[PDB]
Amino acid sequence: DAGHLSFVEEVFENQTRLPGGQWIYMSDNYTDVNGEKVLPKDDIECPLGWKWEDEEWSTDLNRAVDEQGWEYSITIPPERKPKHWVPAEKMYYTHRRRRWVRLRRRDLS
Repeated sequence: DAGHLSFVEEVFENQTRLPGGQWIYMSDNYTDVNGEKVLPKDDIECPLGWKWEDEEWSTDLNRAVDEQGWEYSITIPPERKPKHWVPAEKMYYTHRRRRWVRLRRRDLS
């Protein structure tokens, strides 16, 4: 009854392609919201003292994503990376990502 802290981990699965081409995996390929590498979701461990509450990672289709959980972008060059993501695939989009989440908890007592 001391309660627990909760935290939802969030990581992004990234893919790219050439216009009109097939999607493939980035070098990093898992990152956070802004582009920094993290490990593949399935290899991600809780910090010391925490445990997973959700049995599985999940991807939330109520967000602005397509029916498989992807949002899409393109780099608009003055910029160095994608900045604005959208739910619909268009043939000239070169980047896409899928947001995966999983709840963990830490008991206070």
